[PDB]
Amino acid sequence: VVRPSIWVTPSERQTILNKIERNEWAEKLFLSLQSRADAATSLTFEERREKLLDLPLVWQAPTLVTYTKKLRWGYPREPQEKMLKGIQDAVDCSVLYYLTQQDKYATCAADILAVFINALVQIPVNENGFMNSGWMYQDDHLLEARLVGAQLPIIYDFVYPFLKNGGQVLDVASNQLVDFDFSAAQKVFETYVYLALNRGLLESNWPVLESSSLLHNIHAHDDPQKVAELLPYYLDKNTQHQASLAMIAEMFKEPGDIWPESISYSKHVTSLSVYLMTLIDRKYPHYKVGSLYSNIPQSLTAMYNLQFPNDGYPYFGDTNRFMDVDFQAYEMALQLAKLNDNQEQIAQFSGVLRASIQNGEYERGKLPERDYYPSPYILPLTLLWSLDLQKPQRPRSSHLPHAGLTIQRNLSQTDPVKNSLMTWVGGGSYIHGHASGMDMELYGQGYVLGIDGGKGTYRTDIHENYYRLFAAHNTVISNGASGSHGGWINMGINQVKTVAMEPAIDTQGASPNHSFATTEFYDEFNLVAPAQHQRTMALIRVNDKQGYYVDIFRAKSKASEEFHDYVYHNIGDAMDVVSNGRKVELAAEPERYQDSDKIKWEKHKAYQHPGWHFFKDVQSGKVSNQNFQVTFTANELEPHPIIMEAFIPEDSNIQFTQVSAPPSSAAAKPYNKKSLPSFLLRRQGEAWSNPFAVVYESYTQDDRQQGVVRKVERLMDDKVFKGLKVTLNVNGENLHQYVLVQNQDDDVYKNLALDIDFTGRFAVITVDSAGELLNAYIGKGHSLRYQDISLKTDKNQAIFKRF
Ligand SMILES: [Ca+2]
Ligand SMILES: [Ca+2]
Ligand SMILES: [Fe+3]
Ligand SMILES: [Mg+2]
Ligand SMILES: [Mn+2]
Repeated sequence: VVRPSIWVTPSERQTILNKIERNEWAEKLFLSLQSRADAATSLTFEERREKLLDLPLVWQAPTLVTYTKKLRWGYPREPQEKMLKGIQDAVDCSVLYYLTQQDKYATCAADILAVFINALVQIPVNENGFMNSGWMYQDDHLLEARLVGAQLPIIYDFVYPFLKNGGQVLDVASNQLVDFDFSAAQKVFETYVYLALNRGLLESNWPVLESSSLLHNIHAHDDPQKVAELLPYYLDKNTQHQASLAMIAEMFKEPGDIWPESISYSKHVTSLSVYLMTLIDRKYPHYKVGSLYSNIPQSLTAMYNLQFPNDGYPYFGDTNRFMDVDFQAYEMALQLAKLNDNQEQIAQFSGVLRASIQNGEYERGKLPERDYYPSPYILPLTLLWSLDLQKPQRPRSSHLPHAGLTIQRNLSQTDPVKNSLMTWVGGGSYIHGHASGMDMELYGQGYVLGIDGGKGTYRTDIHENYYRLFAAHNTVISNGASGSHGGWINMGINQVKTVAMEPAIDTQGASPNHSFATTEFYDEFNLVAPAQHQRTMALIRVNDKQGYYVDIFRAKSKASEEFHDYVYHNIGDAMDVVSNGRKVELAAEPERYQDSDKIKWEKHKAYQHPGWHFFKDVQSGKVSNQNFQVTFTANELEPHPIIMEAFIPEDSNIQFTQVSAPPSSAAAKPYNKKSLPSFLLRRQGEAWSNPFAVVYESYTQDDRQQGVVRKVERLMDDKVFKGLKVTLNVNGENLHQYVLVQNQDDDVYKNLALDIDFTGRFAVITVDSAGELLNAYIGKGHSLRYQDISLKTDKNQAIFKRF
């Protein structure tokens, strides 16, 4: 084997040198990396030994500190940071040696490597049979593979030319120059390969986390026949303790799929897989894993298309709202796409990179500081690999199957951050998922306002018995008892399924100002009686600055008695409620939700569904057929207050309750530490023929118009709900939108007073104050008649007409 071979080859060196000559960003990375290498080099022979005595030596060669069971990852912080400083110094110097061929760098790097190799071969491998037993980390191979195993073979691959041609290392014990122990290094590389294949979980992200150690140590074997004999155990052969790439790709079956957890956990699997795939296709041009498994790099775009207009992510499960763009993953996915002749990916990835350089989000010449995070050290590849390069729009609807998730977005032409509309609805069974039911979030005014209830500290009472349960989510609880079962630690719920939607995925709508999606969810694991749930949400844009959401939620239990609760949470520090325009009299009801506290919590096993005993400041009205208007006010996000209005129509036959929910981590700072204003609408009996209905609209209190929605009323056909009448006021003028909503694709609606006929599921009619038809939208339907006008639907059962 000619070396280096793993990250780079000798024949690539001038190409890299030329990129530094011709590109400012590359020279700046080179100079920063060189400044780190230089700090580790030594001027004198005594300083050479000093650097090795900085390592966590145990005193013929010394060993290193071993880790069993001021603390980091659960082990003494102090030796680990000495170790990691050493290892990463050595990688940086070994890259500077490749680039400059100055021996001062090779000697620094190989001295450190020699200390690791000579120490490890004296330490017994842990044969207590525990599946995550390691070597230096007697009880954590997973950690060791990320911190140590992946890095030693790289150093070796860069310093090999120096050592094979008579270079020597400083034997720290004797203070003598001595030959590198190549036989001992082979045994280290053999042992980390064995460990990756015979330690760890097989069905998990663990094999991916272990794959840099596996693939690097395979290629540091001195026999090319053995290298090729071992390579299949990354590419496509599994063991009891290791998934191959081919098996990992089964979790990216369809374009648009991602590693099936929450976004924050899912992102790491894409980062690492893209690195490993690029390594393979750089070195072995015939495998073309970037084509065979192009859904893996595609997960970058899949995640991009989930984002809100303010770059935040849907907060489903144990996740975060904001996560830095993974520019290193884009740099390598762009190289992978070039190697594999994938033009759509070339365009997208270079489009994200170019846009982020243009707007100053990505400083391509800035070398990140070492975080000493537990992941393979690949910082130098910024320079060594990234291509000389000489924003993509998100679709109106997106779907993510594993999370049962559907996005509707309607972007403004002007101030998109403030004025765009976006919702997602979802729910399903996956690791780091919640018993969310069929839940949702609502965007407005630069922020996610209708928010998921957040996450707690793992394994705590409030995390398992509130944050992960239904009452923490914008959904319906049925029979006071909606819950979960099986799957991941009894968190399992059924998938949310799409019934209909328009525009369909990755298409343009019939109408630029209208969309809807109807989804359904079986609340099978209810402690009292299963319930069927169905939800219709629509995004109605009135103009480039104003728009609103319609939320219709049906629930029906398989039982002769039932009740249902509709739950909404919204960021704020103030919440006000009126009914028929007047202040509501709410009575304190501190015990309302306390019966679920009688359920016995068994950690990791049984939970106090639905979690609402954790609400505070509980205050309830009477059963009412009056309307309600809730005003949420957030005073601490922007200089002017940000308002969400919720219009609950008359004849909803609900009891209104206001609560303060536990603080939510999905809320923008400083509200992540503040109580979360919330309401519940309780219906006695079924909630299907006359379902929950709410209209949401946001605005910023400097806004000229404030909100355009002024009234919301039910369209009722003999106790059966058929939609809503929304009264708008736009630049002083009154308009009416009739939002027609039926439960069957062939249902026929006749409203004699309005002179309307509609056959279909979802439509929206817009008329002026005199009743003139301005435009009509059929999202899913056959026929519409308003007065003397009649419309028919094209393909897809949708149409839009202006008059
Ligand atoms: Ca493994
Ligand atoms: Ca519905
Ligand atoms: Fe936000
Ligand atoms: Mg009341
Ligand atoms: Mn949640």
